Amino acid sequence: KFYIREPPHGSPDWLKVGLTLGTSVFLWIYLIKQHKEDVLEYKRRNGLE
Amino acid sequence: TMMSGRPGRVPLQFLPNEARSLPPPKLTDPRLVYMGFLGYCSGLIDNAIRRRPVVSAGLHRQLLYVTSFVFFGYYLLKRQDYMYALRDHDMFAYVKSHPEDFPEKDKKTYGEILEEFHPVR
Amino acid sequence: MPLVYMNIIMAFAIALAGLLMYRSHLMSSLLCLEGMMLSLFIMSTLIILNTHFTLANMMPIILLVFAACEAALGLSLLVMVSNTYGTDYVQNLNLLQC
Amino acid sequence: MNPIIYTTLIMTVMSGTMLVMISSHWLLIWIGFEMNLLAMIPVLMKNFNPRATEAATKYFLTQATASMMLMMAIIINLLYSGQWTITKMFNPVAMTMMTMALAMKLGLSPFHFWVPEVTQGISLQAGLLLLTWQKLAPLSVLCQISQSINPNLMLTMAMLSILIGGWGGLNQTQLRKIMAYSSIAHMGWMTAVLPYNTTMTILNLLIYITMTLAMFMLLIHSSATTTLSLSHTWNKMPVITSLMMVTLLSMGGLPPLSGFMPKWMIIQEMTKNESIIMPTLMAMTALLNLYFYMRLAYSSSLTMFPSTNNMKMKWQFEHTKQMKLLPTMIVLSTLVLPMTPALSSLN
Amino acid sequence: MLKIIIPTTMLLPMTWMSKHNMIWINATVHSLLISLISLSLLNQLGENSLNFSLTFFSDSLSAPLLVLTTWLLPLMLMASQSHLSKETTTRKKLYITMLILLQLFLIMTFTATELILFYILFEATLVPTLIIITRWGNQTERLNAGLYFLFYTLAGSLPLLVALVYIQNTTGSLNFLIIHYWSHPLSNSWSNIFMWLACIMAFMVKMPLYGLHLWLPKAHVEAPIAGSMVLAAVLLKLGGYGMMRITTILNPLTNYMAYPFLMLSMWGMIMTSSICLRQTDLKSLIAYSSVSHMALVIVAIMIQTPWSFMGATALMIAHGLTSSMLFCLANTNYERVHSRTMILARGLQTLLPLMATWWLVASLTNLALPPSINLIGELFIITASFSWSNITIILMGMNMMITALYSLYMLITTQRGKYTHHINNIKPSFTRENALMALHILPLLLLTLNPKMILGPLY
Amino acid sequence: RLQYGPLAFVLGERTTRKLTETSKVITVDGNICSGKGRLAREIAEKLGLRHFPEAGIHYADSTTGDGKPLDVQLSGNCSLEKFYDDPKSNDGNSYRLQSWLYASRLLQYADALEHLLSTGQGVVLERSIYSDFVFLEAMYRQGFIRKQCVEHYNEVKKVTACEYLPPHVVVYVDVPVPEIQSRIQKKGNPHEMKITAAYLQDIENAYKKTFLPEMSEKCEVLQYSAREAEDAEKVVEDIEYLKCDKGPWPDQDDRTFHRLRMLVQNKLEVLNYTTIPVYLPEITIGAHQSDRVFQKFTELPGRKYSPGYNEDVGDKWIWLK
Ligand SMILES: CCCCCCCCCCCCCCCCCC(=O)OC[C@H](COP(=O)([O-])OCC(O)COP(=O)([O-])OC[C@@H](COC(=O)CCCCCCCCCCCCCCCCC)OC(=O)CCCCCCCCCCCCCCCCC)OC(=O)CCCCCCCCCCCCCCCCC
Ligand SMILES: CCCCCCCCCCCCCCCCC[C@@H](O)O[C@H](CO[C@H](O)CCCCCCCCCCCCCCC)COP(=O)(O)OCC[N+](C)(C)C
Ligand SMILES: CCCCCCCCCCCCCCCCCC(=O)OC[C@H](COP(=O)(O)OCCN)OC(=O)CCCCCCCCCCCCCCCCC
Ligand SMILES: Nc1ncnc2c1ncn2[C@@H]1O[C@H](COP(=O)(O)OP(=O)(O)O)[C@@H](O)[C@H]1O
Repeated sequence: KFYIREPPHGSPDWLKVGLTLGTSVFLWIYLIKQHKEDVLEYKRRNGLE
Repeated sequence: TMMSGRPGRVPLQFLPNEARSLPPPKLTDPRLVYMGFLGYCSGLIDNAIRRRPVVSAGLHRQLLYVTSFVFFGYYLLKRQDYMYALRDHDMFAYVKSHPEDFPEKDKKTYGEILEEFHPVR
Repeated sequence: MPLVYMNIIMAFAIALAGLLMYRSHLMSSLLCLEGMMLSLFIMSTLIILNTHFTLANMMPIILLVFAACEAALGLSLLVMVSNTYGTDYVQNLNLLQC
Repeated sequence: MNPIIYTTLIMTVMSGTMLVMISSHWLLIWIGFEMNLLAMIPVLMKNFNPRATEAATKYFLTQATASMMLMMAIIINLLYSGQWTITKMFNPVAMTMMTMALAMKLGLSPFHFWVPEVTQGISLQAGLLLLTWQKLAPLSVLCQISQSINPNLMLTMAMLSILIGGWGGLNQTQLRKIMAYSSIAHMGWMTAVLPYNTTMTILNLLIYITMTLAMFMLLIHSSATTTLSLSHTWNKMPVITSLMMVTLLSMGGLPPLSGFMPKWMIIQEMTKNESIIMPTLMAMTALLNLYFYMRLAYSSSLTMFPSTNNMKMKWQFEHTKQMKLLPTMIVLSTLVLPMTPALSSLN
Repeated sequence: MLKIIIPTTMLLPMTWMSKHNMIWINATVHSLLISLISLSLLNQLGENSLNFSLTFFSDSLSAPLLVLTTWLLPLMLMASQSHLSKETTTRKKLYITMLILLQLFLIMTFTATELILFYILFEATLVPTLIIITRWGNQTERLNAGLYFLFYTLAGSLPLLVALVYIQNTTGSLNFLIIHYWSHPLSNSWSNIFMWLACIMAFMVKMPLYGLHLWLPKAHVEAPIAGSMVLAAVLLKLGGYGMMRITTILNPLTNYMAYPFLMLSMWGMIMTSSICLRQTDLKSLIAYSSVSHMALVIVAIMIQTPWSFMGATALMIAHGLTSSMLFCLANTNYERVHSRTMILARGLQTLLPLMATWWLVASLTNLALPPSINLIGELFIITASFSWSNITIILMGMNMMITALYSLYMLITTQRGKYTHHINNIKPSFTRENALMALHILPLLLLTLNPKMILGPLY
Repeated sequence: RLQYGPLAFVLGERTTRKLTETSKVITVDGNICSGKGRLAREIAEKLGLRHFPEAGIHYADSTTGDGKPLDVQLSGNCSLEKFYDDPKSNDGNSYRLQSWLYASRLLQYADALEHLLSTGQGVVLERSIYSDFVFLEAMYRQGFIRKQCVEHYNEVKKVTACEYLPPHVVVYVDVPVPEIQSRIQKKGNPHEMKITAAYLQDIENAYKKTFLPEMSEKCEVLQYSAREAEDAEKVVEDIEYLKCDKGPWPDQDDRTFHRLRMLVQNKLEVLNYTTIPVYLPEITIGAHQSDRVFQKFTELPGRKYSPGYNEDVGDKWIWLK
């Protein structure tokens, strides 16, 4: 212990850390799925594949 | 307002169904990479303002910055591409339907075109 | 247009000129502001009654409602200014400069 | 003021603006204006002092006069057409009344004095909300009625706004008055491009809102309301001064910063319609805005002014409240020039 | 061009991530490597330019300027590490960052293929320069100098922006290749006169033109050594490059509109040489010499003949190198005695021999001494002006005489004579300073050996 | 919630509900070298209140970082011993010390109010910002400071102390000046032995003629001599049997208490007007000295980053914090 008073950010807010990581992962997987669906729909509509 | 009030336009629709026929932006698009760069810069500025180690602290927060910027950038690029495609479609259709306004012109070669010569001396 | 509309529009213009030309009191300006909405009410109801726009007859009432909302706002600001300075003179509202 | 009352008044201001921006009826648009003003007065008077009371009184007088003129224009338009829908106005006199009323609401010259006076009177949060939101609504109305705007009147008021903003900002020393004159100049630019491309008007509005939010939040963070108060910030948090310097450079229109994009697009659009004298004069007059931005930047960041002795205690302590979206606003107001073709998405 | 653009954008994170004592070493080493890589652009074609992509292209006019910029960066690093010893680590890194940003903007400026992208970049170069001047300058007048520099350049350049967007609306494209192939004559009308004026006046302020030049002494005197080096070596060449580029579309109106500018340039060349004769400040003397040489380049571009363009390019490169060397020498003297007055320190030849040699060589190149590229460019410009008219030779001869006079006067005042008695803090020259002077001077003589590399596309 | 603010207020945390009617602010005052410290200790321990020793230099050091004090060059740049030795210095040390002490007392008062409002426990301060001006008047009437210094002090005191609630109880210990000098001599500290008699008389005049008449109108004022102050039982008994309803504390509500707690929990807004650009030669510090001292302060061990993010003091999980 160094600080006379406990710092507000003494230990990581694990709830916030988990929410942040989960939100990032969810957004990334959603973006990947959305891109795949967009490519498939574009190819189907243009009659390419 | 040029393209506002265009026939068949659904209000408050970020992307209509007719935009699904266009090629979606590649995930490695330079514009998407620039959106990610903007997100990373925002994270660094956040660390600097809150007086944390700029490059070390808040890795989860920086990752969320980058991911959010890339997400919104992807959707923004889709809308931008759709609007430009719509403009090109309308311009081509109008030129096709107004031939008296956009007439083909006979092409004269430079052997037949007379241009004045101004010497440099 | 009949002369009646001319008189109503002239009255509105007179009330507008009264508001833009302060003399000493803020209360007189508020009275001029209330007169403008009276003229607007009269003009709107004259127009609506003449064309038998039946559903528009509720418009002058909403006009009156927001008129007296503005009057309430002005009276509140006037009492605060009077509490601060002792009088409702517009000359005392000079702390802020352009 | 109770937090619940404050948040419901803010919600009422936003509801009035949204009613203005979604209504298809002139009476409902006027109702939205009235609701916005009524809920906006206490927000100005939140921190009670004679200056705030005077600023709120002047704001109320100006906005009430503008609303009276606007309702007169609506009634006159109804008289000659019998139409309530917000479209091209069918009477030139009604259109001129509407244009002058909306210019008075926006603070366009020669209806500008109330803007610096009120901004100096009210606090930093109140000034931020005032500038941003109260520019947001009347501009939407003008964009809706754009096709009947008198180009001569609109461009005259816009050029007057640019000139007056430049000169006032040149003279001022108070940060809130400087921000007010900056707002006047930017409104001038927007309304100048208004009769040609409402898309360019909206783009300028968005970039101006981003830059103003970043600047006002930096001022709130550093708790500086004068030039000399801002001159001590290098000794407590030198990063804030650097960010303020780059934001000020952006607001002056220097490339490749974000503030160059609206000026560039507006000049291009105006030149497409065979306007050259107006874009050249508008571009040259912005040098006054850049001069007083640069004069403000010299005191804050590029030079070190003398400090005091209690700044040591201020060093020992740390900033508690966290500004929301300040890094995002600072990035968006300086590094979005490569993303220019998104204005088609904005279209 | 990305093989040169990306290494600079990697100089940025490397500088910010390196240790507190390795910043100068890393920046210098990798700047030299980038310069070596950029040397490969000198292999140009005889027919057309090097079209890398839709965005960047290189020509015989762009290539030497890029090489000069990339070679100039490490020299600025050496001078900066001389005068910024007591700065904090963050401020040292910010200084290096401003230099790196300036180099990146200059590279993209010279390689831009559109006039509008060229405008955006060449206006973006102002921000790092203004920050450097008004932040790391020594004296009080740095603020006024920054204001003068900024507002002169912007008042010049805004009508250029209006004219460029107008030209794009009129013709359909601002691409340099398209506007060269689809060029059409400019009729003699007031509208065309004012378009010509807008473009030319922007670049003339950037040159600078005589009567539009006060910002140059103000900024060059009051900027730090790196700022003075970049301002004279490269930033004055943006105006010449722009004029050599835009005048494609301004004919035949240039034949009639060039008279006021030619008269201003010639008479102001004479006037600034005469001013150099009676200067009490060394930095001001060097700045006015820069004004004279750039006036000569303006004359070359305005007369606009194939022999004048080669002279213009050669003189631009030679002046960049020579002015950078002169500023470095004056800065070393200033670091000795903490004053800019010319007559304060004397006898520096008997106190510092090798620096006296460097002063002699730099002053010999400052005047047109054959077969230096300075003389090559000046002689080509003089010959083209003689073919233009036969009194230009009178004006050029007067200018050459006065140039020799003031160069040798500066050398004699600073170096020869008896040393000042009370100045006893003149320590022996550093290996860093000597290496800086050598790196300034040796490439100039190598260019003299191979002169076809800096004569432009018209060669 | 999890941190006091508007969200906690709308959730329902109310200061009046938190208070227990025994939450009082008590300030002990007296001349130099009196028994006010021991009397305050006794009152705080008997009533169960929290004791706040007199805020000297380095109080801000004690409340921030580690409790250990910092170097005088980095905390205060002023010396009480040097003030005693050479009161009329040519470097403005007297007024630098006075302004720093006023800022420290303001910070301590903010801390005491924050503790009382967040806990409901009363506080006993050994001196307050309302008693600090007596030393300023003693300095001014003895010629140690200047009229410009007095005016700057008055401006800062106005714009700062106008925003805080006055103490409930003001306990003044009246000791004659010759007794003060005798006690000072007995203590044997040379620096305070250098104190002149005219200086001690001016403090007593300021207390008697200004401070006590000014605070008598607000709330209760109790005065004791040395003998009465020695018996703290009667003092605590007198405090426990005080009837008063004319103070601003009864007039306070939950909204005003919320505003006050928001003000006092933010220490930078507390000190906001202590550094105003009034360029007195005494307090103004040049650009170069300011930069050098700020660099040194950042080079201090646990001061470069925020408290939770200093790696050299043993903070882990920084990359996830
Ligand atoms: C990196 C290149 C960037 C290029 C431009 C791009 C846009 C900007 C970058 C984004 C924002 C960066 C963060 C900003 C705040 C930084 C604060 C700071 O101290 O930073 C030090 C920090 C490390 O220090 P620390 O130990 O954490 O904390 C030290 C304290 O902060 C020490 O605190 P202190 O109390 O000592 O601070 C005092 C200092 C504080 O001064 C500052 O904080 C200055 C920096 C912030 C100013 C505003 C930045 C720009 C914001 C956007 C505006 C537009 C930008 C473009 C403008 C173009 C025209 C100029 O104040 C002064 O020195 C005042 C005198 C100077 C004032 C006048 C000059 C102002 C210049 C403003 C413009 C600068 C633009 C370039 C960016 C420079 C910074 C990176 O270093 C960095 O943040 C370096 C940048 C990040 C590097 C990431 C590397 C990742 C790994 C390698 C990746 C490789 C490439 C990827 C592909 C994979 C390949 C394998
Ligand atoms: C089966 C049901 C499925 C439903 C799926 C949802 C359908 C869409 C729902 C949309 C959300 C619900 C409504 C909430 C508000 C909608 C706002 C948005 O979606 O609307 C669009 C609006 O989109 C935005 O305008 C585009 C936002 C662009 C943001 C960036 C601006 C570009 C700046 C340039 C530089 C960029 C720098 C980088 C930026 C990060 C189009 O609306 P529109 O009716 O037509 O507008 C009328 C007004 N006009 C005509 C004057 C325009
Ligand atoms: C549409 C949504 C817009 C934004 C709404 C939210 C705004 C308020 C929240 C951000 C406040 C400022 C950022 C700094 C926060 C510091 C405190 C902290 O530790 O925050 C942690 C937080 C992650 O926590 P978490 O609750 O998980 O967030 C995701 C939601 N579950 O980490 C963060 O919050 C940091 C990352 C935030 C997201 C990126 C920044 C916003 C911009 C998103 C992309 C859009 C860009 C253009 C914006 C304008 C046009 C729309
Ligand atoms: N405003 C002030 N100006 C100068 N000195 C002060 C000030 N406030 C307190 N002091 C000094 O701080 C010390 C406070 O302790 P004191 O009042 O003597 O009680 P104790 O007898 O318990 O030490 C005194 O020596 C006094 O000189």
